[PDB]
Amino acid sequence: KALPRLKQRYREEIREALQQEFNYANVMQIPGVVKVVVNMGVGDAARDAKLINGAINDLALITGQKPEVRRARKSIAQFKLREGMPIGARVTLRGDRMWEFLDRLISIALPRIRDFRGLSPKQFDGTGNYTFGLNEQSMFHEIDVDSIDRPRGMDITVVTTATNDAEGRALLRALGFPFKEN
Amino acid sequence: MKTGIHPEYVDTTVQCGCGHSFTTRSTKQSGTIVVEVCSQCHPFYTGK
Amino acid sequence: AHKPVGQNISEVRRNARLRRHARLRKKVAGTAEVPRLVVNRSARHIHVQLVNDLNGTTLAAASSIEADVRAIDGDKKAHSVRVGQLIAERAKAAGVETVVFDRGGYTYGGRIAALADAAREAGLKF
Amino acid sequence: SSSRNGRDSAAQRLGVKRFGGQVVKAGEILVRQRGTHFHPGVNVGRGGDDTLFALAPGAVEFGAKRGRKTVNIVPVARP
Amino acid sequence: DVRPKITLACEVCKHRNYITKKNRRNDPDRLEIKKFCPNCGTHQPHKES
Amino acid sequence: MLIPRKVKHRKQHHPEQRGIASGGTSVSFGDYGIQALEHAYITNRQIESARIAINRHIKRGGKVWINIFPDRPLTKKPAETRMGSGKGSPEWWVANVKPGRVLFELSYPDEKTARDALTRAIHKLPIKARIVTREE
RNA sequence: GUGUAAGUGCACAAGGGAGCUUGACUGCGAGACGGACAUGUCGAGCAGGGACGAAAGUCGGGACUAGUGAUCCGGCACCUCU
Repeated sequence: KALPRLKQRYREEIREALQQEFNYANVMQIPGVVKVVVNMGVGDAARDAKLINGAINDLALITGQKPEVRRARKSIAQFKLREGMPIGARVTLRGDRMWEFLDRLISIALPRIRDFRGLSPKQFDGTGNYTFGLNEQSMFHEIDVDSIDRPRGMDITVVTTATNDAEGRALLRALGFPFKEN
Repeated sequence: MKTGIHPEYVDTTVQCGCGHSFTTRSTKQSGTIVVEVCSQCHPFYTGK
Repeated sequence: AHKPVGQNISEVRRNARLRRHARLRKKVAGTAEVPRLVVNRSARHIHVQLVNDLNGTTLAAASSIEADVRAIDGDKKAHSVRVGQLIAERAKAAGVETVVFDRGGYTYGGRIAALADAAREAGLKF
Repeated sequence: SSSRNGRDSAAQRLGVKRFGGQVVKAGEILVRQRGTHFHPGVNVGRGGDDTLFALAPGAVEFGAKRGRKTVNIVPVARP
Repeated sequence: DVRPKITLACEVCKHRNYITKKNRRNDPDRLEIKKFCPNCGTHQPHKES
Repeated sequence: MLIPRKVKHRKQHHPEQRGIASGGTSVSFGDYGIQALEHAYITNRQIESARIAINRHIKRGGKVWINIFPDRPLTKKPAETRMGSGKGSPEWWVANVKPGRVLFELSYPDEKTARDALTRAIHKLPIKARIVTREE
């Protein structure tokens, strides 16, 4: 009935491209994306919790599902951080919602970064997943720039069924990732 | 998918200054979102 | 040469069911007069046994494998209901009227839910 | 010059009160213990303070299961 | 006294039935508890006097 | 003067002197060694006086290994005190030595000087000891 | 990691989280542990009336062992006693 284009792209072109270049023994070893999770660490909530309420709504409008406020599980005195206080918010994306986020970030959002220069291809994790962080939330279209109070950044990491880095880098770069070339 | 706890998800279309059009969903209540620079527009994606 | 890195979901689900079936088995046990009714559920069928844990022997069994249940035009719950009746009649033919229910580590609802009450109405007092 | 020590509690008389091979009535206390060193088996019930006792008459018999010490009661045969 | 002894009276027959303790600073208000009223023979709400 | 940096318990029962050594009965590092023959608490200072004695005779070359470490404390009550009123404060550190234990091991090119040097160390130890080499 | 000292325990969790709730009950208690005596401790189970659970079932405070004071004298409420 309905089909996201990037998933339509992955199923049709990307899936065969990976198979041809990596010559898999079986079809099920084709690497796909599993989920994309976005978290933002406040850290300044150790003093004033008002920032946490501001951080929650930013992610909710960014993605499409309200964050899960993350209590702090350690009491560190130097941070003036106590047990159980909210310190970060995280959003998990599965199903069609990754592609819509993944496409909207690739095509529109990522070019909108101030003096955008690309992302290093060595930001992998060794197991075949990518992580990379940001510094501002005003970049997104869905957040009104007047409504912002302070640039709070946010981290995006993608999890793929790839095992090694080459398989992962093949998936994301062929998916349209503006990788830097070292 | 919990009923009311989530922001309302709006079906929208992306229109850019180069004439490129995209179809997706988003949070934007207007239901239609415009953009000045897209992936095709962005020089970095074109090698420029 | 493919070396899988992480746990496969099938084994994570399989191990978790076994872990949460043991904690169920702490209190539930069967006896020659009150046999434990073990339930096993799969994406295509369902199985039940009457187990007497004193010596670890099975009194009666039923499953969606039998073509009689397969020929049921209904749904998976409709197959489950047919299974629930089948084990009950086999139970009375073996001389038992009261059992305990080992839900098997699955959350009691849906297909299992249809299984338990179908046998309950058939005369299995539990 | 003085000692700051010298305080002690009473001796609680723990231990295994009923040993293996003994005939016990219902409710007799088998082991008086603090933790679950000995774990209940068949026809052996656990008290509030992890004291073990017997729910059915019979003969004690210590056993093991899954690497855990257990205490059981075998139903001695009526004459 | 932080944890002063309190007594519970049945709401119906006003019999002072049970006696417990509670943290007055944590729960300054009176206590709402359902308990077995012996003369009534049925669980009735109990009010701390 | 070897003392432990820290010890879990500072006041301890006297180490018992029964039996003979089960471990460390054979020279492992050096070529010669001193083997005990009687039970006695080899204290902290006696080790220092003996180790210095070895170094003075062998002069420059060679290495000395001390397999005994005095980590067991011993206490004494303050002088001129009646009995009672608790245990005394720890005073000196001793290491319990049983017959067969090898205390020191010395490596040196020539045998004659090495045996003489170890002999001087023996005279600084309360126990009757003998010098034992590495081979069978 | 277990509110709290140490020890015995606990990963099957007694550890982390969530929903409902007040058994942190009434009348009793076979059989026992420990003891000079006085104290102290465990208790399956029955009945009434409940809580959670689909059910089996569990629940007479807390993972266990400390957090307390006999008798006389007197206060308060109830009782079909004098």
